Amino acid sequence: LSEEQKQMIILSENFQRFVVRAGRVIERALSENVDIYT
Amino acid sequence: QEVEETLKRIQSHKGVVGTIVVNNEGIPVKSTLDNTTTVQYAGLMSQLADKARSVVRDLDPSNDMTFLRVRSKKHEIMVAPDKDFILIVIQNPTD
Repeated sequence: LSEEQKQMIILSENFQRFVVRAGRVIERALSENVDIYT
Repeated sequence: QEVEETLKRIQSHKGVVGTIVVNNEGIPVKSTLDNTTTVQYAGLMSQLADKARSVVRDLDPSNDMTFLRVRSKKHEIMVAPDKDFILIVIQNPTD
């Protein structure tokens, strides 16, 4: 909710490593939907 | 960092329009959209992700949804939900 808090999370190891998971999962979908070689 | 350098690596994928992060509660954390809008998506998508995850759970309790994506005429929304956070990305397909 609050401001300073969003910050605390953004710099956690909960989030730092979740963002990298989802990240990888997605980055496939992303390039199926789109021809990156064109 | 990898977080800021990844969250941005997505935002610039060919065809990406927006990107948002939420939590179990449906509260936007970081998000590349005007905030009044970023509210919409979080609320709805979180609901959608719940139902879906729940549907997946009722078809089978030993299963958990990993990834969901709804395609419209205009674009595709995806949503990777991961316990406490969920990443929404709107993309513009080609198709």
